[PDB]
Amino acid sequence: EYLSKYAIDMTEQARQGKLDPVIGREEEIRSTIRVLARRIKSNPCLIGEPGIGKTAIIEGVAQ
Amino acid sequence: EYLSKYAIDMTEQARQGKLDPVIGREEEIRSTIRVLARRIKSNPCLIGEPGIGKTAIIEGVAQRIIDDDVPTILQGAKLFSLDLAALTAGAKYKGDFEERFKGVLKEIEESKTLIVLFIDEIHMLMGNGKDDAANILKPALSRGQLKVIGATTNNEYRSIVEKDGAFERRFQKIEVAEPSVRQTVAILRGLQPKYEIHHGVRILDSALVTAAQLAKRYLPYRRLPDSALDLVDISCAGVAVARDSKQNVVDSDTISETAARLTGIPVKKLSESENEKLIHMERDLSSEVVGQMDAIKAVSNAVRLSRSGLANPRQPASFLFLGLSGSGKTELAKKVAGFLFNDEDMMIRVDCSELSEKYAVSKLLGTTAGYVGYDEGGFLTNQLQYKPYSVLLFDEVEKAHPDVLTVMLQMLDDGRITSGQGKTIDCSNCIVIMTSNLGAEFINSQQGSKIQESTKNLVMGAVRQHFRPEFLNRISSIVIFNKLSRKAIHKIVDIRLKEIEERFEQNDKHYKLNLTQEAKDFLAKYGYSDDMGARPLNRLIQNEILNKLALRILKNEIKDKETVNVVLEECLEVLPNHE
Amino acid sequence: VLLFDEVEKAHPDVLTVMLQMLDDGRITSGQGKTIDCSNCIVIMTSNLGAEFINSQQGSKIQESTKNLVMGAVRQHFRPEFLNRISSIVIFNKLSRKAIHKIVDIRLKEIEERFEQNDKHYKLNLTQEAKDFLAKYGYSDDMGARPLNRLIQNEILNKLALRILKNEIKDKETVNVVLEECLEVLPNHE
Ligand SMILES: Nc1ncnc2c1ncn2[C@@H]1O[C@H](COP(=O)(O)OP(=O)(O)OP(O)(O)=S)[C@@H](O)[C@H]1O
Ligand SMILES: Nc1ncnc2c1ncn2[C@@H]1O[C@H](COP(=O)(O)OP(=O)(O)OP(O)(O)=S)[C@@H](O)[C@H]1O
Ligand SMILES: Nc1ncnc2c1ncn2[C@@H]1O[C@H](COP(=O)(O)OP(=O)(O)OP(O)(O)=S)[C@@H](O)[C@H]1O
Repeated sequence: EYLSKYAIDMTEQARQGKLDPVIGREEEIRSTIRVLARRIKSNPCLIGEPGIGKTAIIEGVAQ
Repeated sequence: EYLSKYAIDMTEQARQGKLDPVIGREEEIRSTIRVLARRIKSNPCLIGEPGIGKTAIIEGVAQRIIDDDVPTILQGAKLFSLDLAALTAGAKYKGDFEERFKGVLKEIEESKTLIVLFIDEIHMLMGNGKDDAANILKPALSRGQLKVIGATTNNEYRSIVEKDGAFERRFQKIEVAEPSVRQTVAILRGLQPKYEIHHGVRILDSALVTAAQLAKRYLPYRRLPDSALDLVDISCAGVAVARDSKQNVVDSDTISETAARLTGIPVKKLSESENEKLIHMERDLSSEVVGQMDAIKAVSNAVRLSRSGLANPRQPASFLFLGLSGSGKTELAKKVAGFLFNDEDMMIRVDCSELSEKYAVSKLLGTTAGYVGYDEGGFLTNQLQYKPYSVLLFDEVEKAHPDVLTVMLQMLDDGRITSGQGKTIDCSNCIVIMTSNLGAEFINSQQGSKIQESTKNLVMGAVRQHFRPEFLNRISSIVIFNKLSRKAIHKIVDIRLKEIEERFEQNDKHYKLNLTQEAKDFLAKYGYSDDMGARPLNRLIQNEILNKLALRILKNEIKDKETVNVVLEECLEVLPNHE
Repeated sequence: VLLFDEVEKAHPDVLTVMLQMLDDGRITSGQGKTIDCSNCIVIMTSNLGAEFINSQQGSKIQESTKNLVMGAVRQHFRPEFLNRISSIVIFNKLSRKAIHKIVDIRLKEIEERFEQNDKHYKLNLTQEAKDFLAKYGYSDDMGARPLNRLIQNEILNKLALRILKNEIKDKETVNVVLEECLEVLPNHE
């Protein structure tokens, strides 16, 4: 329910190989992950140019 | 009971240790209490910038209650946080949601201790422009009953309540002050054990100090309580991440490093192992820009001060590069961006020559509210806001209207360039390079290679007669470029030829060149013209070498590995021949 | 407290806002609601006196200079504005006397702002470097600001380099080596 209706399980899509592999971006991945590892306000946000790989970063997180 | 569905018992959470202990803010908590202790309209609201800590005050209220620091009047009390859900759980069946809300109020006044209700995000109380707002807290506030406490920002408050009117009467505004760095550090120390527990790490006292001061210097858009905590917690997380990745302590350098990861400011990477590249920045820049050593040194020094932390926190580097066209004023600046970012395109180029009086400021800052287009920021907010460590380049500043230069005065001192909408950019972390040709009339005195005295002074004269003193006074350094002497030309030729090879995307465009003395000499003599600086070399190469190459390529007289031959002029070798 | 950096660049519409601010400061916002800021402090600045004070004829503003400056002020702003200002003050120029005191202050300021002062200034200025900075940095017609440039150029750049080279571990040696002396800070370790 709810989440299963209004959201995509990105993790499973990654498991299924439906998402592109992500190449490099280790520093950005580490930063994102590090923020998620925070206790309070663990909410990173990817800010940048229109199309530089922000989806790719999140897919990288799933992978 | 509606409170069991729609509200959180803040005092329970305080009792359970789920809320952070409050540090400082003694007057604000006392003020809050004095208002709650009122008999009539006892309804304070904490107002202040987001990131200030006003929620922490509310947590403080809960803590004061748990430990009875609360005056007799309010000791027999409970604190609940009302969710929006009381109303936002669905309005299906008009009026039901208002009834749930009233239901909550009945429970609050009815006997069971002085239940005080906390309203988070009080802007929601505005309802649909009054109308649907009904009696949100009407009779409550009008009788000093059903006491509430709330919190919101100035930005919100400015509309919501000021637009409502009724809520201003009913609520008592209290400002919550942003803490000083001193106070900020105290907060961090108070929360230190929470973070040590949160991540299984120790925090160095110096680290706590560092985050607070560091945050003030590099996180200008976020208030100190938050910013300092963001740095401490992210640093602690970094250590925890490292632990799982495969030292359990945060130090000042952990913080500085991470801050750089979040702010983009390389200074705080503390890249001591790379000091050799920085130390030899002069050398590296000289591999592209020939001569002009004083300019190169001026830059290297500015960068070094920044990287050492010594550069004044409020003083963007600021330069005027003066000289004849072709002197490398622009090229140096680009090369610097090259060096600093390994990317010349990092630079925020501003065509400052395209700045007549009436428009210039809107191209840089953008317009205020009302006027067509609100992408405020034009070039500078829109770029400086994201790249605080960037290099600004204002090509031909002498042509910029004095009015915009007036604006540049803010930028050039304290970095307080503000957007059209009133937001402060805070670009003191940047480097600002401006260029002009004002000294051309004196560089054309031909008084030496290294510009000689008198000539330099006459140039300074031209500058002083062009820009207002207040502008010039904000320039860190005024640099006059050197005349490109024959020896400079020889060195330049070596460099330009290399670039030609770097522009060769494919291996059918490739020189062996040959004539490394003959062509070098030819080109050096022909490009040795004060009147164009290094620039005619670009024309020499194109006209004597590349135009011909283009034809040889079209005629398939070249496959790869090209040779230049001497003509009594230059020409190219035919390798294959129409193959 | 408000600061208007070059209030003189204001167009009459702003100056009108300021007329209200300075006398019955019930400033009406665009929203339509007033502010009422009579309890604030309003500090405004202008460069109009530059044409006379740059004569350098006396560091304390002289009466002739004063009147010429105020002339420009009265030409520029309507008197209606000027008549609502509690005081108009023309700042005195930085006599060499002042410069010596300022150099000390600036050097201490540098220490104060130096974050975590592992490296810290010993400021072994001695009278000789005090005079060096105070004397050679006294570009009278630009006020005290050039002192900063001088310090950055002569002291901080060298210091930063020695820091990058790790030739300094802490503290900060100072001396004068011999305007051609360029002060020049010594090595450390
Ligand atoms: N490092 C990377 N590894 C793999 N694919 C990448 C990488 N960076 C970018 N991409 C490509 O970027 C494409 C999707 O781009 P996005 O990340 O959505 O662009 P964007 O940054 O989301 O821009 P928006 O916000 O969606 S316009 C994918 O098709 C990826 O192949
Ligand atoms: N003085 C303080 N004492 C204890 N904790 C504090 C203090 N100041 C900040 N904090 C911590 O950092 C946060 C301060 O931010 P909050 O007050 O929650 O956010 P805020 O000020 O409400 O901004 P909004 O409007 O709710 S985003 C708190 O959540 C505490 O964890
Ligand atoms: N000192 C130098 N060393 C190497 N190349 C140089 C040098 N000076 C100029 N150039 C060449 O000059 C070209 C770029 O022109 P610039 O010299 O920047 O003109 P500029 O005067 O710097 O910018 P302006 O003021 O609009 S001409 C590049 O192709 C550089 O290679």
